Amino acid sequence: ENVAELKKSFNRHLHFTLVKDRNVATTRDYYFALAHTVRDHLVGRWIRTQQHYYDKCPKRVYYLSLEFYMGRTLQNTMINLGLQNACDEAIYQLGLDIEELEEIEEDAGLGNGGLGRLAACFLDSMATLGLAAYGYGIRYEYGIFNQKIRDGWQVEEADDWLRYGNPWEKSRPEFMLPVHFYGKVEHTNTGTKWIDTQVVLALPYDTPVPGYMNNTVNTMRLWSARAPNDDYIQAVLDRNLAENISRVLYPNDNFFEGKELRLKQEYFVVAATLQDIIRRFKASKFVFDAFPDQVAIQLNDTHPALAIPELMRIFVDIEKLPWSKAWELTQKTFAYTNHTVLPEALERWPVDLVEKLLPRHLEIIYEINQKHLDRIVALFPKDVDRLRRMSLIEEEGSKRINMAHLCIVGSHAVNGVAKIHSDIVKTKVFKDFSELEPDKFQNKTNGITPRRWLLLCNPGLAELIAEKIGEDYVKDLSQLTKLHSFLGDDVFLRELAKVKQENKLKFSQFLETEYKVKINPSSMFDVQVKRIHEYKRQLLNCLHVITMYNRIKKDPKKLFVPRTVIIGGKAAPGYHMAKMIIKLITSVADVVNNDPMVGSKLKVIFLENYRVSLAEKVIPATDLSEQISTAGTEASGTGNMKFMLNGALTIGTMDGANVEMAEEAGEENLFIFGMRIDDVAALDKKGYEAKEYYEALPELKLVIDQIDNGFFSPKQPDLFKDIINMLFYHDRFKVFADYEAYVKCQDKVSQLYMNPKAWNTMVLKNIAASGKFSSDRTIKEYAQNIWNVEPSD
Amino acid sequence: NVAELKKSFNRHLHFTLVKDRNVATTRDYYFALAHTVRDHLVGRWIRTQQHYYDKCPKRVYYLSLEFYMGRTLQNTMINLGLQNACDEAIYQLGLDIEELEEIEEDAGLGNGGLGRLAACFLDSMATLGLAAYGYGIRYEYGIFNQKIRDGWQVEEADDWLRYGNPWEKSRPEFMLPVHFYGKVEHTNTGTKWIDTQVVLALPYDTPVPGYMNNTVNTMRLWSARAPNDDYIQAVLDRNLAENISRVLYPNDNFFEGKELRLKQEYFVVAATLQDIIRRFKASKFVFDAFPDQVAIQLNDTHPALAIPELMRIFVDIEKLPWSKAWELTQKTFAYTNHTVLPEALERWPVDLVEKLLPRHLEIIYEINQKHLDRIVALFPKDVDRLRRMSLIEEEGSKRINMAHLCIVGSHAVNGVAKIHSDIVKTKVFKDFSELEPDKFQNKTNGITPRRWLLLCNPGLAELIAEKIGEDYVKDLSQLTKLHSFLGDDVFLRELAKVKQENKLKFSQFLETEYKVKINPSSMFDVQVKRIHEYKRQLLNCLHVITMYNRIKKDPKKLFVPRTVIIGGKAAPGYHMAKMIIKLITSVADVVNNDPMVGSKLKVIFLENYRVSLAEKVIPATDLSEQISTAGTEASGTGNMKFMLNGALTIGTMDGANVEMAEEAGEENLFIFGMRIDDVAALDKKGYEAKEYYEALPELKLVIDQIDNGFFSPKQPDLFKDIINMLFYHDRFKVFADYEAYVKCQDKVSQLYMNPKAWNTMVLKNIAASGKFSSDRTIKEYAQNIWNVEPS
Ligand SMILES: O=C(N[C@@H](Cc1ccccc1)C(=O)N1CC(C(=O)O)C1)c1cc2cc(Cl)ccc2[nH]1
Ligand SMILES: O=C(N[C@@H](Cc1ccccc1)C(=O)N1CC(C(=O)O)C1)c1cc2cc(Cl)ccc2[nH]1
Ligand SMILES: *Cc1c(COP(=O)(O)O)cnc(C)c1O
Ligand SMILES: *Cc1c(COP(=O)(O)O)cnc(C)c1O
Ligand SMILES: CC(=O)N[C@@H]1O[C@H](CO)[C@@H](O)[C@H](O)[C@H]1O
Ligand SMILES: CC(=O)N[C@@H]1O[C@H](CO)[C@@H](O)[C@H](O)[C@H]1O
Ligand SMILES: O=c1[nH]c(=O)c2[nH]c(=O)[nH]c2[nH]1
Ligand SMILES: O=c1[nH]c(=O)c2[nH]c(=O)[nH]c2[nH]1
Repeated sequence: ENVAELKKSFNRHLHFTLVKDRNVATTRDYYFALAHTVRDHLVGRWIRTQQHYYDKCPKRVYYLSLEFYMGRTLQNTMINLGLQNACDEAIYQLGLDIEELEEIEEDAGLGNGGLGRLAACFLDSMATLGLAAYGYGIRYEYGIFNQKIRDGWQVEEADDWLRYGNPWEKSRPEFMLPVHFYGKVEHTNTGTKWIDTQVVLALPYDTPVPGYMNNTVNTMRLWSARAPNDDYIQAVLDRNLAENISRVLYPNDNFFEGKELRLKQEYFVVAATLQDIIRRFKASKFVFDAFPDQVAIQLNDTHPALAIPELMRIFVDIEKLPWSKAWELTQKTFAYTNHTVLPEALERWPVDLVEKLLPRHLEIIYEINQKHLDRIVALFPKDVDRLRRMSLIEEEGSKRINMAHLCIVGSHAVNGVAKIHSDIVKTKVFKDFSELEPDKFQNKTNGITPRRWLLLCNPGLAELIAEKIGEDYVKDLSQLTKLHSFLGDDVFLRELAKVKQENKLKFSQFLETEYKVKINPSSMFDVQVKRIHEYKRQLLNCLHVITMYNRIKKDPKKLFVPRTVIIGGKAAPGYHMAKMIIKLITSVADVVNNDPMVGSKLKVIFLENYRVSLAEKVIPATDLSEQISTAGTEASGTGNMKFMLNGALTIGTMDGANVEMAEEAGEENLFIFGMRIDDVAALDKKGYEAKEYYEALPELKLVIDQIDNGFFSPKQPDLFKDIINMLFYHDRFKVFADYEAYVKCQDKVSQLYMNPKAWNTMVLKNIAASGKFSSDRTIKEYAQNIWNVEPSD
Repeated sequence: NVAELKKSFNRHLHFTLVKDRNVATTRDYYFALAHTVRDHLVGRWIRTQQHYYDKCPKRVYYLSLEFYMGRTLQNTMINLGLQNACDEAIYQLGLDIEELEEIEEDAGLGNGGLGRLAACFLDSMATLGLAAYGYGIRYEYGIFNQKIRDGWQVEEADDWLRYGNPWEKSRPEFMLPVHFYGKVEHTNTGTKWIDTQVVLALPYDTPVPGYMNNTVNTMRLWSARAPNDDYIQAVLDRNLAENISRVLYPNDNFFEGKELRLKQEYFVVAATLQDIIRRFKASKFVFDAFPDQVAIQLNDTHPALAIPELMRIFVDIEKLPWSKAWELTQKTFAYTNHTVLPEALERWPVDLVEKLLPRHLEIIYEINQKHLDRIVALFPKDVDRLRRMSLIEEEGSKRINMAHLCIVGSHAVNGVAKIHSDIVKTKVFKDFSELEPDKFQNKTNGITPRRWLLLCNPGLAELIAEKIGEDYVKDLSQLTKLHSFLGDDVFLRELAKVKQENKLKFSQFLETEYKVKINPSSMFDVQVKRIHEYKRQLLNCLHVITMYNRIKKDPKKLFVPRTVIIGGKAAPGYHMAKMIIKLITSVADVVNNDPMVGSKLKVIFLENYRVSLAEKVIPATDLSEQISTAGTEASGTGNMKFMLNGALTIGTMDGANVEMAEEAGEENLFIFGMRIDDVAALDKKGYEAKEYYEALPELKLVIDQIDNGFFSPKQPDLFKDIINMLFYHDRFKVFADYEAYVKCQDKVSQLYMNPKAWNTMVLKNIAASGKFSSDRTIKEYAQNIWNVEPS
């Protein structure tokens, strides 16, 4: 692992592994040679780590999720193994540029957004905390689509991420497992049998998860679907049908699409995972009574809800345990995390679909529900409507299964991902269940890993911090509070601002080479990157942008703090409003960026193909972080945390974790604005009439009229009709209701920005208070209050 | 040495497979050893390709839809001179070398002889140091794995890439786009093919090591990938473009005009020519010198589209004038004809080609117009000559005669054995050969002595080497030196011992798989090849039943016992072939369970015959059944394998059987039945199967038994379709050779009773098989068609 030896290993791989010499090698070949050179460093500790779990049998944690938004692996691995500086030197001596090799790697974009990225941060924190934890998901052949912008509109291109090979994954043939679908059920005198099923094989692929500087390397096991081997041509081609189960990730963020294929993916990952878990338990040097003391399975949202009735199926139908005992061990095994409260995102599978595909699971679900309601009928004999409300089944016409209800009764703990969120989940949405079981509902505020989101993406900052207070903060982020000691340290504030500046220059180079636009390197980088959603409101942001443009058009010489406004994110393919909003933004940017009067005063960029590796670039270069969801809509958020950690100030609503960010850093140190949760409720009751604000606010009217009259789309004056219509008559995210307070807030931001010392002092107060948001703290609370597992430091 | 090989093995097990000894699976050990051996290929492979770039010798491109490679581990260890050392390392590591080798999947990207010939050719060309490349398709599924259920063949997908193939190397930087459908636009800027669907071609290189010479050549196989410009359905529909290289069409000697198959043919052809042209432009070489640097061999008519594709490239893209382009095209291409069976002839319907490849149809018409215009000038009156020589067949359904396209587009056309080449030249393509005599040639097939001797039969190879040295491996003609042992009884017993060892080793195989108990004392009678009416395993079956009915009558007669093995795959849609298999499993059930017969005779249908199995059953064979109707087996190569391995041949004067007889002495082979002329006369006179049936009492019983349910009591008329074919539609004259065949078989048994005489004849066969080395075949191709030299 020294420089001379890394060059030798690199040359060795280029030769024997890539079959090339320095004359014919491609950049991809060099990336692969380096990837293998680094990968070899994981082996020893990966084998030892998994071997140690078997010998000492610590209770294991299984994080079951349909998503793992991993981003790239090369750099992350080098950093957690302490190999980056040496590799950087080696590659440089070989006459190459490691950063260029790094760009060849495809993101493992096996997720949509926060839910999937939370899982990824969790694996890093769990390996860093030394827990015997495993991530279980699906090895999608195609991840979240690559986004292109054509004529101002989003276009989707398949993310063929495995086309050239994934050196970071390991096929595990010996652990293949069969998964069953369809068929029929038989209640024989030897137990109930699920027969005449269609079989799809699940081949597992393991990816190492290195902890930060601790010799621990855990595993991420992703399952891939394969047709079993018992017109000939057509029969062989049809093998594709089974293989389509793990073909592509469903691209919806916070939205439920009840497609049968999605249901197939859900049972696929759940069946393979649990059978693999039980297999390992049975081989452990451990009857099943100890199962719950040896296994904890965390449900990442309701997507893997079928795991509950699958575990019961295994215990009852296979292991021959009596229902009562099976049920007991089941509840003690599962814990569920609720990640959302938007109606349209709720998973409610029609009973008929479940009956056809998973007949044995439907039966078990009905039983679960029966024992569920019988107990309620007991405690509350009269309340008939209570039974209707707590039922796992919704019989209102098209009968369907309420997966969240199934997760609640089958789990011993249910948690939200931010205080305000967990409160609403416990006291509103699931009141009937929490009153019945107080101690079941918990909170576990989200977090982000400071390796990827600090050390990796912003080395200049990580280094500056380390020089002031040491490196202990990497593994204990609450150590950042020591930074408070430097609030009056002028030289340190200058050093802090220089790091932001350099990040800004570096990213301005990315922008200019990727887009036409000329970037004012000194302007304020106002950023909003996240999935496109009406509730996240990049639309509100767009109104503010148009507002700023008009102010410039009117008073061209007024002292204006220059800005580069960046907005990026993917829209789900079938989400019409989301796609219209993107087109609006690109249209606005085209006018702004090409109007001679504004020039270098204001530049607008719709950041294309926002994904993990691109978040690592833009976040460190950000001055103002846009976290403006309508109060009550963002369960927690985590992008908000990344910006805080990287030196940006936040303009947002009192929503999700924005509330706890305010508590930690001091509310005066964030630009909070708009309606809070109570204001939204009150405005609801009264009835929200969008027209009022439009008529009542002149700057807003001009904006609205311009969008509506074709100012931003001359060739198609009515192009934005749907946006206008939704805004006046169907906006449940009250865009106009926060417009005023939002714009007033934005002006205060510009005011502060003119005061570099005041601005950087507040930045320091944010960075110094960001410690709570490390996923290491989130995982400690999960380990202690839910999984009952302990580290190894 | 051995210490370093063991060290690399442990290094690969650890870093490449992520395992230690107490957790490794047998498959990890195989992969670890494969990687250890593979590393030894790299230096020479890089050097060999670099050398071709540096000295720019003319390059040979063998374009085929099939490469029946089999397993690669052992073959690589042998050709690299590493087997003993690796055998030692694995032994010292406490592992079973044979167990690891059996883990490897056959790369079965071929149907039978056509695809195996390409593989043997790759090995010989690399061993002769020719700058040669193989170009084909990387099918996800090769020829299906065959199982027998209730006596019938059942097919399973050959998912050979499931666990990974260490022997292939993806070459991402050489991915190319291939076009389909679309339309032709005739502009003032020059005719363009527009609005096409695109499919990417990703090449994968597999190294081809020559035997002990530092040469490592390349076999480049193409895999179809969808390009990247309802969302979910759009992503799933990428499966459609990728279906082009999904599976090998399971037909041997049969034309199935499916569209997907036409797509595969254009795919390999389009990717291949573009890549070849790209390599020409990058070389240190206008195009005038293209044919002096490039030779492309068309393996049968399957890649015939390559002729109009090269023209399309030269003309539509490179803007060369038609005349110039056509001249270059003919000098580049050479066509190998592999069959004369009418059902095997590729004739694509014009409508299909126009829909999928409209610009190629226009080009084909043009080539045809210019072609017929020449014929009109040389024979003004001969109207029918134009009809017989046109690439187009206008009768009702217009279709393209791909064979004709290949002939007019090539400078050399060859068959694969004397008898066949003569038929192709003076009969099937008489109007063409008469116009250009020199164009048609012969190149008798061969098999590589590495895979088919040194590897599959180490015992025989060691015996031969002990007596005549090792020079024969690279110069098989040296086998004639074994004649010096014609009298030696010590050598003859040695020879018989080796055969015994193989029979014993293989017998152990047959019983762990089959219920039957083998008589080790018995003569191994083997017919392994694809199930075909023309190959006649049916005739063989008539003999087995004939033999059974003889034992039943005279249980006490002195009889040479036999283990009769017949094995082969039937094309899934080939009904007769499938009936024939059911007939054989049925007959075997009756014979194998009859108390009165017992160890006197046993029958086995060898399931899943394929390259790795062939390597086992061939060296254990005493009698090789090569009985196609005279004129139907263009050449055959299994005949040659058996000859090299110590088996005597019972066969017709067909394909290369004729030449085997010329080399070893007609009396040293058991030749029988009708010859090309006799079949010709019988056809003239008309064939009435009933006659031989009436005239031959042993035959009558055999048939009545089949037809009345003797071999299928549960379903008495099960073989009705077979009876109907033998009597009123048997164009391969099974009954007409029944009598001579049975008599011939009796003579085989006679000689078998005399061990010294039997092995004396084997020696004469092994000593005369030198001609059948693919190394001899390749040299002829090199000198007379491609105009290239070794190194
Ligand atoms: O596949 C080889 N190396 C591998 C190296 C590799 C492995 C994993 C990820 C990226 C690269 C290779 O090039 N790829 C695997 C990818 C795929 O599956 O498409 C691409 C290889 C080396 C080699 C050397 C010889 Cl001599 C013969 C065959 C060989 N294959
Ligand atoms: O895939 C790895 N090695 C390879 C080794 C290999 C390569 C080619 C054929 C067989 C085996 C592997 O196991 N396979 C490629 C096959 C496939 O395509 O499914 C199976 C590998 C090694 C490794 C080491 C670490 Cl630390 C992490 C991930 C890793 N993957
Ligand atoms: C962190 C992250 C998210 C979640 O961001 P929010 O602003 O909390 O919605 C989404 N996508 C990517 C690529 C991320 O890295
Ligand atoms: C050699 C070979 C053949 C060709 O056999 P013929 O008897 O010439 O048809 C067919 N299949 C396999 C697997 C072979 O090795
Ligand atoms: C269904 C879903 O994707 N929910 C998302 O989950 C992440 C992780 O908890 C939250 O931060 C975010 O606010 C929320 O929208
Ligand atoms: C079309 C086809 O598969 N033809 C086969 O080709 C091989 C290779 O030349 C011959 O040995 C054999 O007789 C013949 O049947
Ligand atoms: O197809 C959709 N995907 C979504 O993510 C979404 N969100 C929404 O409101 N509608 C839709 N539609
Ligand atoms: O599907 C078929 N494959 C063949 O190889 C063949 N041969 C034949 O005569 N008929 C058929 N059918």
